Amino acid sequence: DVPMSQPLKEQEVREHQMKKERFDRALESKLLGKRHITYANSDISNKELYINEI
Amino acid sequence: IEISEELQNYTAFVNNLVSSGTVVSLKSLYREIYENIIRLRIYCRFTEHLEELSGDTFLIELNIFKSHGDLTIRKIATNLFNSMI
Amino acid sequence: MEIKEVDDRAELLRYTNNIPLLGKLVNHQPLWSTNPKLKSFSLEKISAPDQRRVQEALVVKDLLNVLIGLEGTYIRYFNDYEPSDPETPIEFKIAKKMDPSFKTFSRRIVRYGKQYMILTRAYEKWSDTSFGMVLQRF
Amino acid sequence: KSLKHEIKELRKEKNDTLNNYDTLEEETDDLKNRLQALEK
Repeated sequence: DVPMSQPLKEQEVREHQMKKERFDRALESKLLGKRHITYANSDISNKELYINEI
Repeated sequence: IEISEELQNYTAFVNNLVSSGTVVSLKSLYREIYENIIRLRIYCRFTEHLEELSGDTFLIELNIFKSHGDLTIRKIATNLFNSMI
Repeated sequence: MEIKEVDDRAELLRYTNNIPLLGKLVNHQPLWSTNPKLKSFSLEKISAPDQRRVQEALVVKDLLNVLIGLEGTYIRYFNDYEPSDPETPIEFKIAKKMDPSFKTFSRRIVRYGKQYMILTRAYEKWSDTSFGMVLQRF
Repeated sequence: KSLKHEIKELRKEKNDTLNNYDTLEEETDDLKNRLQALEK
């Protein structure tokens, strides 16, 4: 019948957890992050089957 | 010595086929020596640079080939690696 | 069928640097289009309903040879087939003077022959080390 | 790159020659059939 508010204990718990998470994310970013992204620059070859020209 | 053992096994197998009198068409013969052609291909591609390599380099290459998915290539590499080791 | 004179030397391949580990090391036999070893006995001469089984037997022989990738007398590789190049396309062309029922059945069996060629070429290629042990076991 | 170019040109000439061969053989056979009728 009315637009009541969200829970209160849950709301404040979420606020505290968000503060902690923001702190941890800033700390990770300052440490160049623990996860990044890559592309492979080199491939294997075998001396039994070696190549130099076509 | 492993190469020679393989060659002797192949000769024995080919002679058993021929004198067995159970090959009656070239298609049947080619069917019988399919895996032996594969084995000779392996034994002839592994030892192309035999005069240009050292035993430990062979050991490294055979360690790389012992993880091959093809059970035949892995068998052959395991035998060669075991002798050299 | 009368013999033609061509040079057929079965030798190993000279350069094996771009050949997979299980790739074929011999060279390819002479193709019918360039080096036919027989004068093709035209099938129109056994199209009579009495000599129908003779043409049937010749087509069955060509089919048993195609089923392992070997072109027959009346079923041959098409023009763009280059046996040296391993990435070549694979199709068979069927003698146009063949009995139409035999042409239909022969196209059906040529499907399997081409599949055999492509699958043999496929495992030869995938026997390399750069493909991973899953593709190598496949 | 130059070797790959020459390969492509030679492959094309081969395919055209083979297609021409078949066209020519068909003409040749029609002539043979006409001749067999005439010599008979």
